Amino acid sequence: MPAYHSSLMDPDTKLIGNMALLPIRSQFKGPAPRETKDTDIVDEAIYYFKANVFFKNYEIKNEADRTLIYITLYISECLKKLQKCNSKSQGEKEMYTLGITNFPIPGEPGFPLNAIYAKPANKQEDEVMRAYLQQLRQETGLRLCEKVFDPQNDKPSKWWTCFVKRQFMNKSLS
Amino acid sequence: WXAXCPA
Amino acid sequence: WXAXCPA
Amino acid sequence: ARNTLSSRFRRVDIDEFDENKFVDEQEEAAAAAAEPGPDPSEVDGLLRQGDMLRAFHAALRNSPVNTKNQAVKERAQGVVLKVLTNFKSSEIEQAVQSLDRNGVDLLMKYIYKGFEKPTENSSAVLLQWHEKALAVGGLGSIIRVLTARKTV
Amino acid sequence: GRLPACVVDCGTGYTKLGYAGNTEPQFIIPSCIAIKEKGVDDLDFFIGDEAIEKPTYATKWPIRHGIVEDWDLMERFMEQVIFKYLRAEPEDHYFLLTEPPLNTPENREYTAEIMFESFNVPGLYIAVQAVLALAASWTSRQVGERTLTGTVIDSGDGVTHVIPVAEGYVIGSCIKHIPIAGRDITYFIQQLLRDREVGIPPEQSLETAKAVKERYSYVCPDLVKEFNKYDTDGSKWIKQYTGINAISKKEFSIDVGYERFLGPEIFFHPEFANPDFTQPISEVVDEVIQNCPIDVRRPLYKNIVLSGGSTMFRDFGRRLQRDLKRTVDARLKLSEELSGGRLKPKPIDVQVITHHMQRYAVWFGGSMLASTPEFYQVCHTKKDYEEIGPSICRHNPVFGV
Amino acid sequence: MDSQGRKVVVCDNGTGFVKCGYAGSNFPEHIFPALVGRPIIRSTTKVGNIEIKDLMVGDEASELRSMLEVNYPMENGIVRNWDDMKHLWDYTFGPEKLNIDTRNCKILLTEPPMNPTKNREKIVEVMFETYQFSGVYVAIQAVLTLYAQGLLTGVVVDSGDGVTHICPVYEGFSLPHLTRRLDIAGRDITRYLIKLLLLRGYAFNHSADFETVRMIKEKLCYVGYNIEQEQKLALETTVLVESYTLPDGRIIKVGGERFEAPEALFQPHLINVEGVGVAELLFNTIQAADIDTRSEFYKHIVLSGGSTMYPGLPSRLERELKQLYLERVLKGDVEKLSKFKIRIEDPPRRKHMVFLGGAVLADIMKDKDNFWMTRQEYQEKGVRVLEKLGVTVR
Amino acid sequence: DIAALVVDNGSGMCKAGFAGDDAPRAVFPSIVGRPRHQGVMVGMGQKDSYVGDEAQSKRGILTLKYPIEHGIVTNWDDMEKIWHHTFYNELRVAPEEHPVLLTEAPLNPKANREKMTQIMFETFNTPAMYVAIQAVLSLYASGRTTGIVMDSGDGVTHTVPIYEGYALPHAILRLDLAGRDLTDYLMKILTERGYSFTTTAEREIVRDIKEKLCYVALDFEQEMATAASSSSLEKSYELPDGQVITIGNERFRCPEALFQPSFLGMESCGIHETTFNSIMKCDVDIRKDLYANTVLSGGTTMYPGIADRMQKEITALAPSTMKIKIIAPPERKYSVWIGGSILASLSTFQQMWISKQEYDESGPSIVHRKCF
Ligand SMILES: Nc1ncnc2c1ncn2[C@@H]1O[C@H](COP(=O)(O)OP(=O)(O)O)[C@@H](O)[C@H]1O
Ligand SMILES: Nc1ncnc2c1ncn2[C@@H]1O[C@H](COP(=O)(O)OP(=O)(O)O)[C@@H](O)[C@H]1O
Ligand SMILES: Nc1ncnc2c1ncn2[C@@H]1O[C@H](COP(=O)(O)OP(=O)(O)O)[C@@H](O)[C@H]1O
Ligand SMILES: [Mg+2]
Ligand SMILES: [Mg+2]
Ligand SMILES: [Mg+2]
Repeated sequence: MPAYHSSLMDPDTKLIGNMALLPIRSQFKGPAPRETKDTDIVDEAIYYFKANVFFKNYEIKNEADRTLIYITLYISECLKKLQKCNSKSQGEKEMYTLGITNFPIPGEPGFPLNAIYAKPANKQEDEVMRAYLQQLRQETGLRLCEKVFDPQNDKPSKWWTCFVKRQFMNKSLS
Repeated sequence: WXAXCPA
Repeated sequence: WXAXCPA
Repeated sequence: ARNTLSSRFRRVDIDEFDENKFVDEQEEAAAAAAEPGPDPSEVDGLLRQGDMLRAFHAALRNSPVNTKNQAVKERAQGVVLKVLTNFKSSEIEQAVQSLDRNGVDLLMKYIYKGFEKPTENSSAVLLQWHEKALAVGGLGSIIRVLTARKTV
Repeated sequence: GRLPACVVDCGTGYTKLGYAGNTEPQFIIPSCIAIKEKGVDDLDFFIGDEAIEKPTYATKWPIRHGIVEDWDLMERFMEQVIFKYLRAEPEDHYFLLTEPPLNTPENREYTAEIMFESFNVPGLYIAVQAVLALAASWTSRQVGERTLTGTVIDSGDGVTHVIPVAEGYVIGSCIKHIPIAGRDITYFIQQLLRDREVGIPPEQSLETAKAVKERYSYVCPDLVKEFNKYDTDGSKWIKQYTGINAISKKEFSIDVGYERFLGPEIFFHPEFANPDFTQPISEVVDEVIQNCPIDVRRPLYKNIVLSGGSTMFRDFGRRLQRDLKRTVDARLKLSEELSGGRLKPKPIDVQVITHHMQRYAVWFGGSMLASTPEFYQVCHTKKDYEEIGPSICRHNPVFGV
Repeated sequence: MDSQGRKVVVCDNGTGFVKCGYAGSNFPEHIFPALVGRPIIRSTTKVGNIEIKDLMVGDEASELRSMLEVNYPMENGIVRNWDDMKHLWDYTFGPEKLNIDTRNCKILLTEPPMNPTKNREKIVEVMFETYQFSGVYVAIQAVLTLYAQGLLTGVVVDSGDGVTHICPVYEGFSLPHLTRRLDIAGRDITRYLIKLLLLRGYAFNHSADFETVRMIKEKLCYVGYNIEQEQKLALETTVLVESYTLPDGRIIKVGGERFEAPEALFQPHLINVEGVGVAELLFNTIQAADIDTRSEFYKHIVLSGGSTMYPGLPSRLERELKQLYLERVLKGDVEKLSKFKIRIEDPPRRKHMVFLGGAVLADIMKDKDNFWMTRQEYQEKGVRVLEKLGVTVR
Repeated sequence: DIAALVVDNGSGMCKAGFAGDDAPRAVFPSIVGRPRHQGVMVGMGQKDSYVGDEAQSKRGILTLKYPIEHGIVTNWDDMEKIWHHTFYNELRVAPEEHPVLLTEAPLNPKANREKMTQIMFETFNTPAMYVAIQAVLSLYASGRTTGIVMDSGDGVTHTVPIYEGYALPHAILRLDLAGRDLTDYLMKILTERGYSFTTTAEREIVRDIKEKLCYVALDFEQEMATAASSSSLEKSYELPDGQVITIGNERFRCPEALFQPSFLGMESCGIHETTFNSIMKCDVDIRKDLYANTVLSGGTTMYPGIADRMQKEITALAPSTMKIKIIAPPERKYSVWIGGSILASLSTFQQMWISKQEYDESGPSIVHRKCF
């Protein structure tokens, strides 16, 4: 059967490059509009993370799938740093520092999906992309730390750090 | 048949 | 096809 | 799966009754009268006195290649194969070196025919003959045994 | 007196022996062979349960995907099956063997080349595994109400097969053959635990994965909803498995989590293990039946027989019977729409039954068969071997000519 | 090009390969497969050099099928997915192939026989609305196979990827009561070659791997003159065993799968098809004809399509027919077989004869007005424009 | 019981029963199915061949062979299984005890009659036998000695006029055009909608469609434009897999071939002209008696509208003075058997038999003298 795709795409949803500039519920600042609903492109990708890393074939139906694939690849970067953390406060400090890092973007080397992603043509669209992703890289990390850490010991769970070796298909943002 | 038509 | 065979 | 219709038409072979089959040619002049081949009394009278090297050439002078008959060929083979088997192993190089090219090729034809049906010690001799005729005639002698459409 | 026939179902994991006429086999042993690590030294070997425990011997598994790979061992595996366990003089007893559908002819030829020449048996019949499993179900069924028409799913350790049967005749050209089975489920649990639960010795990872699989595992209705149930309410769904080390004899314990439903999921998401396969088994069955004749599509949906040890998972048919009825009730809906909506066609009665005998289903259909007189007609014979040669056993119903 | 300068185009629109070109052409301009491919992510493959669009078509899809989920819009002559079929027509009329303007051109098309009507109506509905072609014609694949051969009388055998149909003609008089269709072609063979390779352990389950087996078929597989002689070669020798290297570097070996797969055109029960082969069907189609016409059909058996390009097919076909003539007509008289005159036109350009015939009928009728079907006629009448051809539609 | 047996042996069906009875005891199709796969499940009554309704139950895994085609028997080995299935299994009687009355269409090859009579004696050991024309028996059941019969079955269609028990063989006409030729034509036009039926089993499905939804149009060209405008004739049919189809125009285009065989490519004339042209070959005196006593027979004459279209067309050809009256009883699918039970129940008929001893002295050629 197929993997889990994004249901949130709507024709009224803006496009950046060939991705889906979708609303995000965050206190962080960026080009992403603020959402009112109780579900977002982030809460989905965290719902569907543990299941989508076992599949080996993903068919890109729309552009919101290109936004989900990015997060699902970045969550595997959070867990590499979080498994080394001994307290949630130490994780939130590590999740900040990682989002500030300038990962590759569509068009340049490092990005594993340069072919099936559309780079920004103009410089203004480039500046919007680098600030949309950084808004995802920050709210993703902030929301994992609520889940990874067992409140009984305030230390990472083996049920999340078992997916450290499970890349999305085999790709990584590095 | 033998000639004309099959049978 | 619609009935019989696929096409 | 399996079929349930008469499939017997695929058994008969029509290619047997064909008009494009190859046809090799034969010597018309030999069908009426065959070449007499090496007469036994000629070679034998030369074997009684021990003149092997001349009974040798007498057997390779006549050879019923153009003959369609097989008995005269078989009689011819038994004659020459009787001769080669009685040679002295030291005398063979003396005899092979005398032959012209076209006799070495005819010799090697008879040699590869002696290997078909051997006696007790018919083949240890013919392998020695094969060594000498190859030293003179080379691989091209054998190729004129393979390509030869007319058997000895 | 007159002697019964020997019956042997040499499978990937387990091997089923015995004599005809009986209801359950006389032996069920793993398909293993223990060898040392010239002369009479090739006879220093053990098979079955006498092979696992042997410390100074190397355990070998000569069968993969139902086919044999090393006939040097299987010829030794069969001369203890006969002379040690069964104690049969093969020159007297006939034999019934089993093959999967996709067994090559050259393996059938080397089989008969072994039994007829080496062991000098007077007869031999190489039957299809899952087909015998359907005859067994008919005895559970009422007498006279026997359904000759039925679909069969036989999944063991090596490979999984879907085989339709209509009015007694096998529709061989519509068989499917899924390479996913209990060995792929086991190596997938053996993988998840190496990532999470270190502390399992490498010598006891396999023993630990079967134990989890046979005991704790099950089948889920939806995958991602189970991950939440294991996260949100972990005390209820996470079990614990205490093992025993074999060196120090000290216990080791682990937490059994996502591998309870992830192993069996590869029946429905086989790209978890094998990237060369994506289609679920719920869809393979629909293509098997829709490729069959239009008249026997309904009776085949109505008798889907699960056989094999890797269909013992809890709630396996409940999901397969549900993934089909979704697929079947839609197709009828679409046709009702294209026609004009004037006729509401009759629904299809899908039914997936899971019969009581599974560990020896195929053997049982071979014992019922061998106890007949009809068996002694279709059996290839020593005489027929000397004349025609080992190509007498070259053909199977899966192909023609 | 017509008198008015409007280019006259011929598109076959086949089930496995498109054959597009202009009238009077002795070759086709472009020959590319009729598939559409959307991007996909697979863990085994890693490529980030070549740009992969959202909709790749034709040769740029089959070449990059490793990164794609290809899907054939057409199956057995019938069109399934129109939204994927229009994306193919666009590629066929665009800057990558035949960079033409549709509004100022004439088009000639083909449909196989005994197909549904909605598949013909919906094509014409598309050419006048979407592309707005100036003049349209929908020809018969059989009649075109004769124009290229230069004939007026001959039983046609046109086997492609999905359809295998037989259409007799006699001096230009159609005999549709004798038209027959076998449900076997190059796609039903390509499946059977996978089911055979599965015994060796090679699995080709994906949609891209379907093309990879087509190339294995086009290269190696053939037809056996006498199938008994071929089975001796596979049992006694190992010379039939060839090797094919796949795109992923893995090498395979193919033996008796070379003559067993395409034997399903003559022994069709091997793929669960009830009936008779292309030879016993061609002999029974003729034996249905009027007795005076039969003598000229045997003399003018015409092959076409790319499923007739198996090495040994016409020789095998000549053989099986003479076995049947001997068995049913002559009742076993070998002596009379020498007088049986049969000629199977097997020209090696039989791969494209449905197109070449379309180049020939177009160049002959490019400059006539009672032949084509105009945009104006479709605006007024609608789908009833097809009555010019005799196809009863309303 | 000394009751005589009667067997129709049509191209499609085998109608059997006893003499003196009003309707046949056993009716089953004349087919012999052989499997197309290899049966590996042993001890499961897997026979080498199936016959009759036992085949239609298992048509999915079989190749259905009609041993008769256009009236002629093509496979005599299979036809023994038909008769053997009739006596021993269906009727449950031995044939050596009773006699049997067979039937046959006119203008068939003599080798077909020679073989049947040879089989009833040398194989089944019947005491006697007889071979009647199918159309003539239809008039016995009709209670007449004057009238022209048009028996249209599965393979054959023939006309036979009689006048006061005096048959005119010079006016008999035959036409190899019947239901099996219509069934095949229906499968060719159903492709237009998108429904493909190729298999023999699928041919039996289409038979069930033909005998449930196809009617005859009183005016073909008028109803042709009806369907083009509306959707009233669009009836539906449920296939055994649950699929659904719909047929409109194809309901009356199938039987119109009887009135326009040019659809099938056949140069012949329609049944409406055949039965008329037969009457024109009779004497000028007796034509009026046959225009009135115009009888139909055979299962092919069970279409609705068939009687009204024949009456319409015949009136258009024949003079306006002659009154055209068609006779179409509601049991015309079994009329030929009903007359057989009548004809064998007569005292006058007990001498027309061909006894065992008569065949022993004259051989099978006696059938040409005894049986007209
Ligand atoms: N309760 C169970 N649940 C799931 N699997 C089981 C259960 N019991 C046994 N099995 C599995 O059945 C498999 C063997 O199946 P079987 O068909 O009997 O042998 P083979 O696969 O060799 O033919 C084993 O791999 C075993 O793990
Ligand atoms: N050398 C070859 N040998 C056998 N088959 C071939 C060869 N080359 C091409 N083909 C087959 O020809 C088919 C295409 O035939 P064609 O009629 O041109 O297209 P379509 O089937 O779409 O009408 C392909 O499916 C392919 O399998
Ligand atoms: N209700 C019906 N409507 C139309 N055709 C019918 C009907 N019933 C039977 N038939 C046709 O009649 C044929 C059989 O006619 P019948 O005379 O009873 O047997 P036979 O034709 O074998 O002598 C069948 O081929 C069938 O198609
Ligand atoms: Mg098993
Ligand atoms: Mg084509
Ligand atoms: Mg009748």
